[PDB]
Amino acid sequence: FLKGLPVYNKSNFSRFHADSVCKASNRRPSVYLPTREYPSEQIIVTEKTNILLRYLHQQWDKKNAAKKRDQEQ
Amino acid sequence: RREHVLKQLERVKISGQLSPRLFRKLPPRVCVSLKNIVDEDFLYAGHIFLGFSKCGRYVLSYTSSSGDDFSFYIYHLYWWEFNVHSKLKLVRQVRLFQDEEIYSDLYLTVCEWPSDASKVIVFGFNTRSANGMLMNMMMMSDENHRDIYVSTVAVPPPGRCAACQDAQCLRHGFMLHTKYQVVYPFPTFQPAFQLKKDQVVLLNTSYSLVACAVSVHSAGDRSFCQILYYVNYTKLYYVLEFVVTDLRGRNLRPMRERTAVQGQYLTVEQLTLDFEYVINEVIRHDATWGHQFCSFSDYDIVILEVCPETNQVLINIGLLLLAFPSPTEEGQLRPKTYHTSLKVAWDLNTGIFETVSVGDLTEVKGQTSGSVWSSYRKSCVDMVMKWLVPESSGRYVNRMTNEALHKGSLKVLADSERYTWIVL
Amino acid sequence: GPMRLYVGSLHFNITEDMLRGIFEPFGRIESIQLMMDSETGRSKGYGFITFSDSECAKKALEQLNGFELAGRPMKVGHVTE
Amino acid sequence: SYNYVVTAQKPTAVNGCVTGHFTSAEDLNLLIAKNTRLEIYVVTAEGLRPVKEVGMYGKIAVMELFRPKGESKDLLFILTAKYNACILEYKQSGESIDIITRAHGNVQDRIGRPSETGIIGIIDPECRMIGLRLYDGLFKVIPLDRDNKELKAFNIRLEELHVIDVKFLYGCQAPTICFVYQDPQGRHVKTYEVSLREKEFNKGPWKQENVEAEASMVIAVPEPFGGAIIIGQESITYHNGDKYLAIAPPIIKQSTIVCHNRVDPNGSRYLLGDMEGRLFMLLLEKEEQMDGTVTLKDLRVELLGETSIAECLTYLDNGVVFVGSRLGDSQLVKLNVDSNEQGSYVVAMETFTNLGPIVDMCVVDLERQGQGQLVTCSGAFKEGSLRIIRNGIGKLHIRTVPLYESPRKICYQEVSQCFGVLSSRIEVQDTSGGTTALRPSASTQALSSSVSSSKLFSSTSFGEEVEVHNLLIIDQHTFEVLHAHQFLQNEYALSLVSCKLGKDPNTYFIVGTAMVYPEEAEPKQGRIVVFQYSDGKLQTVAEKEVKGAVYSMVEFNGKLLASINSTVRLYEWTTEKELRTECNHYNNIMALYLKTKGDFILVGDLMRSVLLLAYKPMEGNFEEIARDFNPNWMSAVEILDDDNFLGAENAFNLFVCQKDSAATTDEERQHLQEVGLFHLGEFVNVFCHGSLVMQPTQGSVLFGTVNGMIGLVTSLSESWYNLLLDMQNRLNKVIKSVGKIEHSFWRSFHTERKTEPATGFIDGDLIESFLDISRPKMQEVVATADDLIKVVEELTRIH
Ligand SMILES: Cc1ccc(NS(=O)(=O)c2ccc(CN)cc2)c2[nH]cc(C#N)c12
Repeated sequence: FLKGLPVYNKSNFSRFHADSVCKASNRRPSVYLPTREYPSEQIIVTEKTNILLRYLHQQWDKKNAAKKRDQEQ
Repeated sequence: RREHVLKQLERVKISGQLSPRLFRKLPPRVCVSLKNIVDEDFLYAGHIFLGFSKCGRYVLSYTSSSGDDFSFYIYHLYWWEFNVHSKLKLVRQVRLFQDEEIYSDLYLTVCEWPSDASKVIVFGFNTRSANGMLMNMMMMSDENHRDIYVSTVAVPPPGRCAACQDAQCLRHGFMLHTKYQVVYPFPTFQPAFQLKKDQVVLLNTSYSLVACAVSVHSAGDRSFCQILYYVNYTKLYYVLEFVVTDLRGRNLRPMRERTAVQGQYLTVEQLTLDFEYVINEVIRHDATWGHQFCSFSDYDIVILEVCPETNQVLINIGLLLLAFPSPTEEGQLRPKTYHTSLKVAWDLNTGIFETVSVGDLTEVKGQTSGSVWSSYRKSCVDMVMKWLVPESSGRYVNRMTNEALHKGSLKVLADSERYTWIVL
Repeated sequence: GPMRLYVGSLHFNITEDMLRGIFEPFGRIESIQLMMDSETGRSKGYGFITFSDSECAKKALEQLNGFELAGRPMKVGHVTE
Repeated sequence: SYNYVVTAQKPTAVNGCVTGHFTSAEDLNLLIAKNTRLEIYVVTAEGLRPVKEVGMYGKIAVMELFRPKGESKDLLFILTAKYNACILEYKQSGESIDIITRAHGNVQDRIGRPSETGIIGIIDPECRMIGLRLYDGLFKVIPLDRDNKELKAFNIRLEELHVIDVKFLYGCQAPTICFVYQDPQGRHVKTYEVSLREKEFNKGPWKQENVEAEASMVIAVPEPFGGAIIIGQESITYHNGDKYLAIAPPIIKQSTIVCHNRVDPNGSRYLLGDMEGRLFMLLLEKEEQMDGTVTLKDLRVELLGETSIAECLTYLDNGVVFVGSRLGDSQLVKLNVDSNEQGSYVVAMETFTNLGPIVDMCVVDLERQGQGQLVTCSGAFKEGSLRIIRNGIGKLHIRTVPLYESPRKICYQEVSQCFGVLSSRIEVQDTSGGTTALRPSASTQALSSSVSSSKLFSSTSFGEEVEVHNLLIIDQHTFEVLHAHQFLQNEYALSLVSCKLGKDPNTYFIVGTAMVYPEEAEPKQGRIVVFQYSDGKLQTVAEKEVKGAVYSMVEFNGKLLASINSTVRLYEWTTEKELRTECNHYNNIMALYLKTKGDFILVGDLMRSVLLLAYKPMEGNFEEIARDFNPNWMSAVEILDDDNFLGAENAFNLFVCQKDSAATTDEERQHLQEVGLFHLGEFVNVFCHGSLVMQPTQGSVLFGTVNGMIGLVTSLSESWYNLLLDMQNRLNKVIKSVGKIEHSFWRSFHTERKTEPATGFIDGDLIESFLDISRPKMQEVVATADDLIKVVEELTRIH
């Protein structure tokens, strides 16, 4: 059949109950007020070189290596 | 199939996504006849309307009065007030290229910088330069030269500010003007690249590329030098009281002062890059065929990209040269004429230029020399179109042109942000 | 002037300034007319170029008719008016 | 002018929902993105256990969980609407809960225009890179490696300038993207191999394939099957090289599939969400190989039942799915093996309140006197309702009145003790040549009904959706639809007002309509109809034909002020009980919003900012006083006082422009200078002069947003502003931000044209956070008044 759905745990949703019908504006999660400072490992940065300027630069570096490998045939 | 306007409006309420890019397929909201908004009609001069400004508040126009007596033209620029269905109200009148003798009718273009709305630039060029003779009918033209007229004018203020009128006239009512001659192959006009960096203009004068920056500063001393944070560089200051530029407010030249001035001062910067020096350096240091090189006959420079963040200018150097063929001997090794291209990145901050790519030598087996530049320019158009990335609206270079007096068709003046047309 | 050419099958992003740049090396150009579409505000892909000398126009025609410009073969021909 | 913006109700619409193992390696978490709110839950026996709610300084545009090599548990990636990218980690030390910012930084580019389908963020299955589709013709690549101090991101040019959707494919040697793009030839599907070494695209494993013209979504099928699934309007396809399977079920042709969710970890079953709320099940028939690999045999879709109009679907555990709705209430549903009497396999377990979208509202003293109550028009389509919000002592109390159709406008008529509600229901044409209703709604279930018998406009397509507009007369106590007046065929009711006109002692219900024919797109004609609900029945008093759409309509000194397309017109109520034009104003583009105070009129234009008109009683005409010259695409306007005006634009910002006091010449008298700038992060549809508290500093303006957020705008004194500004700047030096996003940067006025710092506004949410922090870490006081409870606690009394 279409059913036989995954089970990460049989206990999940086995004791769930809410004595209400179509009413739940409870924003139960307590808000997080961070006051402690913990440094970051990395810093996300963008490559400033233009995409065309980058392509023309590496293509010229590959064209030089094709001619600069003539010490040996 | 086009969706109804009310259906689109309904969707905005429930989605919260409203943008001009979303409403692009939508027809214009309002289109007013030019005749209905213009005043003191009759035959009211020869006003050639250019178009809306990027802000959509100003509508520009110009006039080209000949004076049929000889004849030397006078070009005047105007700024009008758009108030939808109401009449246009003139806000600024300016004379362009003061004390300049214009023999032939100029093809002029008014431009705006991507984010600097405080000033506008006006390019102007003729088909050919005026000669030094006369052949009854007219003065005649020089087939080897062309005149280029560049001028920067300040935009009227949004309102208020420093109203220190010593009786009319104010703080930002400056004008700058220059003129240079060009040779064959006449440099290409690239306004989208030439003005990609705010307050700057890249000018091709055949012999070199000039980066000109014009800026005004007040009491504080935080921002200094746009260009150049060796090759030639000049920086001059002007207060009210190498391409030759003569400044003015609305009259004559303001007093050229120095750094010790207090109040308001204008700065003119010019960084030049000598083409022949660049060509010789690239061939000498980076060319693989440098040993075969003898001399170059002609060159043509085209801009490929301008990076306003890193202050880098990517140029392509089409070069006609004379060189010896490959060391292989099949007989007489007499030199031949070759065409090639050199790509160089020009750093505006440091002033140093770097070699990006060096082309191979293609033999010119008797080409018309005109076809060489026509083919080279097609490859530049091919390259730019190939690597074309759409930019943000409000970051574009607004180019305004109305070729009405030059055997040319303009019917609509559109403000594609407010969906407004001015039907001519 | 002596000759008026028809330039067609152009990419919509190709400008009049680009058209000038490609044709000007063949000779003196009297005028250029790249047709714009009023509604869109973009090009129609066709135009007219008038040379000051007939000879230059023919040479431009031979080297530009049927050759690719931005991947689309360009159409260059004679038009009286 | 100085103002104080505070939240009464936080946004409740669900924008994104994702599952993983974020708080612990064994915990099964559900993370909900509610605009700027990040709700973290743990799936237990009692259901969803609340953890914490992370308040981000930015709109959550991308939310994905990923686990790189040698990581204890899943890491979270957040990308804001202002391009603030960050990698977060959850850490709990017994009782102390803390979110660590592993990496952070802005990824915006000065070039590139934002894409039509918005920000798309995808992570490689082997956690080798992060792929971002921000702008047209570009694809940003963020490599993942904790070895380097920085994360050098770069752009790779994308030949396809109009990308619909993109995903990373599973079971590949090199990271491979699979996307659907549009061009003049139609829509196609393409793949590229991303090379981190060369920083470029390489030839995709499988190439060119002509897909449906309305192909909107891409599904990356996990490791066993491989390839991708493409969902369109008419068909669902499977692609994996020469392997191709396509199905055209007629059931999915009636409504657009807008969301999906993987049920099985191997990708055998997928849940599909519909615009109509129908829940589907996409089955992928397995075909095991003797090689050890697996293939696909068939594709089949099965209708499960009906749910809320879902934005995101998320399978939790043991046949229970979370339905994340933005146009209505969110649900917890159960997928059962046995279908009920209706033939539905899905049953609802719990329903979560969603007030958004708030399209219109009003403040009324319903029960008791002097205590205000908001009466909003919430939701859309079958999710449409009316919400009654009030500050109840013994915080907020909501009462839902389901309509089963989109409400549009609302007004109160106290003399009649009822509400006037404009509603719109969708009808489908059949083989009878007439339309039928999809479901019984409020307009079809009324006690008494009527149809418009007008002949002003004396002189369709099968299977096309048409809107049927009605005026609902709803009781104030029972909220039962007392009367439903059906307008003309192809007539849309846009504006609504309840007032007395001229010397007439009768209170009327005035409706502004517009004719929407399937032939023409432009609204060329409409009407202004005057109704009176005397005693249990509605009667048509008068009608005035107009040459356009009646957008806004407000009462003006016993007169009827209306906006018709680009015209702002004033009407007089004659002795014969007819409307007569007095004066007109034509200098507008799309006059959608009108607000009046005395003889002044604040005109809000959809594209041409705001404008101030003044009615001259002696002359009997309007006068253009001042204009806001800055280009703004308006959403809602409000009059603060005689000199200051409040506005809300399309870039989720608020602004306040005023009359220049230092102006000397008449041209300077016409310039409205913007003195207040603030980034709200919401899209305001309506402003209201009111307060939910029984009746420090003047001003009280309520506003409803698309996300269901309800806020307040109160005017502050220059002394109070300078105090609160210094306290706000001192609070940011003690209160930290998740993702290291500067508060000054977040609240900054940002548009695609300009960016300027926040001014003339105070973030009330940040000020009131002073009460929640610990006593020792409250040293924002450097002169004494250590006990700053007299302030803030008095500021919280405005709610
Ligand atoms: C190669 C080239 C490049 C650019 C030119 N102009 S631009 O105004 O800078 C420009 C226009 C349109 C786009 C993209 N839509 C990009 C730049 C040019 N003008 C004559 C040229 C030649 N030859 C030429």
